[PDB]
Amino acid sequence: PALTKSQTDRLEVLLNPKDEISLNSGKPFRELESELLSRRKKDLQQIYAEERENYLGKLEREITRFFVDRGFLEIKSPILIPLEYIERMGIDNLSKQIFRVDKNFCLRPMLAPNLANYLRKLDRALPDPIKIFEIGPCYRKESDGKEHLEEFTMLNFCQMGSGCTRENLESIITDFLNHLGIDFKIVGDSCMVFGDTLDVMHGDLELSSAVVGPIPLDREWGIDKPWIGAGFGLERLLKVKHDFKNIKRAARSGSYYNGISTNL
Amino acid sequence: PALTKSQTDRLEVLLNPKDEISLNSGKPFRELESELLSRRKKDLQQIYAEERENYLGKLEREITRFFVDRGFLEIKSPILIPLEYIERMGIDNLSKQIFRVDKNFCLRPMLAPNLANYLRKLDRALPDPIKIFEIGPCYRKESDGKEHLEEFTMLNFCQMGSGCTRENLESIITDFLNHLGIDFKIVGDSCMVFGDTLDVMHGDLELSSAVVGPIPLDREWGIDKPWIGAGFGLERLLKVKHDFKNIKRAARSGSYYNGISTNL
Ligand SMILES: Nc1ncnc2c1ncn2[C@@H]1O[C@H](COP(=O)(O)OP(=O)(O)OP(=O)(O)O)[C@@H](O)[C@H]1O
Ligand SMILES: Nc1ncnc2c1ncn2[C@@H]1O[C@H](COP(=O)(O)OP(=O)(O)OP(=O)(O)O)[C@@H](O)[C@H]1O
Ligand SMILES: Nc1ccc(COC(=O)NCCCC[C@H](N)C(=O)O)cn1
Ligand SMILES: Nc1ccc(COC(=O)NCCCC[C@H](N)C(=O)O)cn1
Ligand SMILES: [K+]
Ligand SMILES: [K+]
Ligand SMILES: [K+]
Ligand SMILES: [K+]
Ligand SMILES: [K+]
Ligand SMILES: [K+]
Ligand SMILES: [Mg+2]
Ligand SMILES: [Mg+2]
Ligand SMILES: [Mg+2]
Ligand SMILES: [Mg+2]
Ligand SMILES: [Mg+2]
Ligand SMILES: [Mg+2]
Repeated sequence: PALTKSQTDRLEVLLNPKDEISLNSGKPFRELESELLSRRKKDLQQIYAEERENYLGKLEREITRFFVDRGFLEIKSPILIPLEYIERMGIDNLSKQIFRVDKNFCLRPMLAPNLANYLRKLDRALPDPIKIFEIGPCYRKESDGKEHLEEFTMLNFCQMGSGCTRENLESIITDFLNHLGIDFKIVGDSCMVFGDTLDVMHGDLELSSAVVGPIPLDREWGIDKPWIGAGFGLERLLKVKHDFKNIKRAARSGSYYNGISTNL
Repeated sequence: PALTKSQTDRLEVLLNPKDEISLNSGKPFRELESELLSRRKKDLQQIYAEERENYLGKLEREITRFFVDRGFLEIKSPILIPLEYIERMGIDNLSKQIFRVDKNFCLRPMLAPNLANYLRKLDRALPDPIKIFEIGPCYRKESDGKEHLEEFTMLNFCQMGSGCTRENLESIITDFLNHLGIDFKIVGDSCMVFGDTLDVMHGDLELSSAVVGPIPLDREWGIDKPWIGAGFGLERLLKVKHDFKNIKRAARSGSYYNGISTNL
């Protein structure tokens, strides 16, 4: 017998990349569902008995240790930010992707504006070079795709002062992704906010956009020294590490725990 | 000479609890400001040279290790949640404290609704008892006070099944606060959502509200077993640990780093 779209969708929810199960071999839906339910219950029971850490939380902690140990200050800045930061970043009325809150606020779509404010302020107190990073939630309205979430998690690290060359930026990216065990290439791209970017690609998947300053936008943020920085999506890193078909498996969710369906 | 309100406000920004400086001793504002600026620059330089971890991030990691090691599963759930969860939690049209997003969403004011969904779903797969926790941002519109932030960080841990007694709840709270070195007492209180609470107090400062289920609200969330849980504000824990006068010192902010003014 043949499987309906609803039946295939249910089996796909329960299927994991490590499995080797053909959904349309002729085995009835009831037995495919029962087999996958048993595998997923066993997987969740093993996590509960032996590990207990959330993939997104554990990755944030691993990344934090990497950057702290390399001399970058750990930042935790507001998620709810002034709407004025949007226009000030050069997001001309992308601007359609912004989640507005009340009338003067929004959910941050990126970490860069708050990190620019920290670079400017810390430059008055700390020795050259200034090295900082932040990991946390960012928000964009997106067309539902396999690589986009509306609520995702960004890492942005950046440096201002000496050492702010393309070669040093590439070297940090290389050390970071070598630490995570992720192969990549660098390709040029461009964006409306920062201009030319160095995009870090794993196949066709964009892991990061990186920027070598100065850029004209600097003046609007009081930045007046060379700088480099890069933004990475943590859910995309997890998608690569675990071979997930859809980025939803990696997201903050009530529907998946460490890539395992919670509808069991 | 006498200090103006603006001058006193500036010195208070730069003052830290460890300092022993009288603002109205007769010393001129210029010298008090210069002394405090030097102390704060030295403090920030020491953090940058030797530690580099953000207080809120470090506390979240310490708390995460405590609960993971005691058998609780680490959850990371959505911050942007359906507005329908508000009415379903019994927040009758407090409801005025909700940050609305678009027309059907809001910023979560607490972690409990997402954790209730996880308890229900995990009970179908995991052995008794189910023990989970989450740490992350929550949002409430508040009257500007010394103990309230509009963007704050909650820990909520909870357990469902066996062991869900008042004595076990108090024992977990005691072990947790003993681990952090924070003295407390338990006092009864009540709230409109959960009914009677056990409030964990440090002096007059409410560190937590805790609940022993079942409660009538359970039916609306599909919860049908005994449960216990408690919610704690991380910024309030930091305020106690570091003797901050105002909770702003502990918050996500561009204005303070580990309680040190960034306006230097
Ligand atoms: N909606 C999203 N969901 C998940 N990750 C995202 C999303 N948007 C951006 N990212 C991640 O954040 C990084 C930096 O943000 P950036 O502004 O460069 O994204 P982007 O160029 O718009 O990405 P894309 O072209 O895939 O939409 C991206 O390289 C990606 O890893
Ligand atoms: N606006 C806020 N800013 C900082 N922490 C908060 C805030 N609201 C709640 N908390 C923290 O979260 C815990 C659990 O939330 P709960 O709903 O019990 O707060 P609450 O009873 O409204 O607190 P309060 O009476 O001080 O307003 C509180 O005990 C407190 O530690
Ligand atoms: N003027 C300044 C100065 C310094 C910074 C520090 O921030 C950075 O390192 N940016 C790096 C690119 C991240 C990609 C981004 N998420 C985007 O939407 O393309 C910001 N602005
Ligand atoms: N029906 C159910 C069942 C289980 C849970 C799990 O969540 C909890 O442990 N709550 C503990 C109290 C936290 C205080 C809260 N921030 C407030 O606003 O008073 C929730 N609901
Ligand atoms: K598979
Ligand atoms: K998606
Ligand atoms: K999400
Ligand atoms: K003082
Ligand atoms: K406040
Ligand atoms: K804040
Ligand atoms: Mg995009
Ligand atoms: Mg792109
Ligand atoms: Mg990009
Ligand atoms: Mg309150
Ligand atoms: Mg209260
Ligand atoms: Mg309370």
